[PDB]
Amino acid sequence: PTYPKYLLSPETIEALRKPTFDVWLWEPNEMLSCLEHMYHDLGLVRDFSINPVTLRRWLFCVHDNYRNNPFHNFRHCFCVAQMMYSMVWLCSLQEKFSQTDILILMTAAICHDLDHPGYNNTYQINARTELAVRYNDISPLENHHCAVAFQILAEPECNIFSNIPPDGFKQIRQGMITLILATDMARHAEIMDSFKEKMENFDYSNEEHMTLLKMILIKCCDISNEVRPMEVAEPWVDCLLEEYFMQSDREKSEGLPVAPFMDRDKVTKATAQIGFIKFVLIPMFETVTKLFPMVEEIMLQPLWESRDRYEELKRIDDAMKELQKK
Amino acid sequence: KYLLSPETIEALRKPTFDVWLWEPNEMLSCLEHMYHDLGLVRDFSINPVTLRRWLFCVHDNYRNNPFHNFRHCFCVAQMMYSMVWLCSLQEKFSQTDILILMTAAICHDLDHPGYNNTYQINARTELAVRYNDISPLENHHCAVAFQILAEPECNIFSNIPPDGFKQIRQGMITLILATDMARHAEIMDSFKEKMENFDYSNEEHMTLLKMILIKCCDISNEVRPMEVAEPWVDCLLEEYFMQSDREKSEGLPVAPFMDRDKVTKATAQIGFIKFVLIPMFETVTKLFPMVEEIMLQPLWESRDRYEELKRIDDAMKELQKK
Ligand SMILES: C[C@@H](Nc1nc2c(cnn2C2CCCC2)c(=O)[nH]1)c1ccc(Cl)cc1
Ligand SMILES: C[C@H](Nc1nc2c(cnn2C2CCCC2)c(=O)[nH]1)c1ccc(Cl)cc1
Ligand SMILES: [Mg+2]
Ligand SMILES: [Mg+2]
Ligand SMILES: [Zn+2]
Ligand SMILES: [Zn+2]
Repeated sequence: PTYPKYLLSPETIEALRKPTFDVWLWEPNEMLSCLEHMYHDLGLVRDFSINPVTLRRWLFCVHDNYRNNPFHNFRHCFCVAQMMYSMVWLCSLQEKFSQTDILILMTAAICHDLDHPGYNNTYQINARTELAVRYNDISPLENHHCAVAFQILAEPECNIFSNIPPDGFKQIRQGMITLILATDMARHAEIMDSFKEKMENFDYSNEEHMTLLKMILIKCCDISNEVRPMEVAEPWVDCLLEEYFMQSDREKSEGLPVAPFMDRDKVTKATAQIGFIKFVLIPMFETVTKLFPMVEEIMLQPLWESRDRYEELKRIDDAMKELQKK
Repeated sequence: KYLLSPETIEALRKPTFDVWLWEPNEMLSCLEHMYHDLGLVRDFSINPVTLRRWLFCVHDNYRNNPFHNFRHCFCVAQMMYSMVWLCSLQEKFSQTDILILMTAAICHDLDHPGYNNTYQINARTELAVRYNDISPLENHHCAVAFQILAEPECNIFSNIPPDGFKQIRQGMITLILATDMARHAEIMDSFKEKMENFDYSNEEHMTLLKMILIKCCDISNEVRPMEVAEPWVDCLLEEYFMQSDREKSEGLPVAPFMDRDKVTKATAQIGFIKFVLIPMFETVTKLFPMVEEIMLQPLWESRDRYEELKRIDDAMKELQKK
């Protein structure tokens, strides 16, 4: 017969390995089954004796702890994990990384924006929120995401690590913390600089080199929307701006500072994306390409096309503005 | 009692001050005096009644641990106060820096639970999970400090402009987080690097000096006269043995240095004085030579005395073996 949606077809299973996967086609249950499959498919269930039922419960609790923000929601979580999954296959990461490292990457990706409130660190700090006070202005959101991740994993019915020895858990915990804290965009230039420094002579034996690579990998997946095919990427920009404009409106309403790049009166879809693609995305992916040359064709290529497309869209926008004042 | 005599007010400026004489209310009075005396009430328009409520609230948020209690908080703040005079810190530091040093010293162990970071992390406590194994205690003390200051009737900074508040907040956070002894060798190395060519106008150099100062004050019990210092060691062991007892009956690792069956008063202090305190104050002395006679001197005497005590302890164990 026709099988229910939460039973994934073999065509989906195949497409899921690839950064072209249409993240918009699927509802929560289907995405949850996708994530479940990734853990089996990567041999993490096997190698860490993950109780398959616990794995399902864990993913449900994770889902429940993402909020319905326009951008930072469960689907974003899914995108980031699915891109990590894609990159494992694209870059043959199982040749370079231990199974513990693959587990860290994947689990960090799923958990990295848990309970995001839809207002970024600058709002937290300037508004002196409970979170900013709790974390002393030090990456309040990312600290909170990581805290919630391990609150969940401490509930015995969600503890996918229950059959891992304590030493393994400590290693996994520390790695996940490093990775989730690395997603604070305030630290972007710092982290890129450290990574570029190691790239002068990269060493897969060197644990510090590998820690930085993993930080770069999760950072890549986190902001990877523009790597996806245009029709998959475009809607995310509207989601982003909806969330960002919600924050700038609120900051105006409360007399707090407003960042120009988030201002509803100054931002267009094109200006939101151009500099971000050219100066954040492209250079980051360029450095990764040096270790994984296959990344150029699969991920740099769509970024170049998206850059050109948004640059053209800005010319059109500018000409249209000029026309109504000439 | 509530009113401090002139003798007390005077004695308060020196590291010989007998911290054990006084009850909470008099200690509160001493701390209040320090804020007036240092010019902090004047220069930051601190409301005089708010200052007293703030101190009362602070006191309320210290717990009755054997060691990490309100009197420890008083000792650290009183030693900071003493170092301001000894080292003439008001010639080197702005009043904003003095306020940061003093306020951080008062707040730096707020709501300490009586079990250190190693316990928090190994036992996967609520605090360790909240703070991701990153200096959980020190992050907590800091959070509680600004929860207190967020209460309007406790807000001694309510008349500082926002820019000033942010500067103070950042400074206090840095200093309180710097008290995590896990970072001791790191912070010492950073400071000794700057001490290669120290520069009072370099903000990065001054941040490290302030971190070293609050650190000096936090672990300064043994600088005090023997009769004042010795009882702190009993308190220390009492608190630490509590933890190692608990770690043993929960199956968690126990550090030999806190092991009730392995530790003596003397073995707890000799190594600490020799390889932690003395070297730290030696580096500080290079900036402030007056520190040598007032602070390194008692450390040398304490070291020698505990090494003598150890010989008797050892002789006693020779009479007990079988
Ligand atoms: C306007 C915004 N553009 C943008 N921001 C993006 C994207 C993906 N993730 N992010 C942000 C969301 C939180 C942080 C990364 C994206 O595709 N575009 C933007 C954000 C930061 C900078 Cl530095 C410049 C532009
Ligand atoms: C090595 C350490 N000794 C020690 N530790 C001290 C002192 C003052 N503060 N502290 C520690 C309390 C945590 C910041 C260091 C002190 O005078 N001696 C120690 C030995 C045995 C036990 Cl049981 C506990 C501590
Ligand atoms: Mg985030
Ligand atoms: Mg402390
Ligand atoms: Zn994210
Ligand atoms: Zn202390």
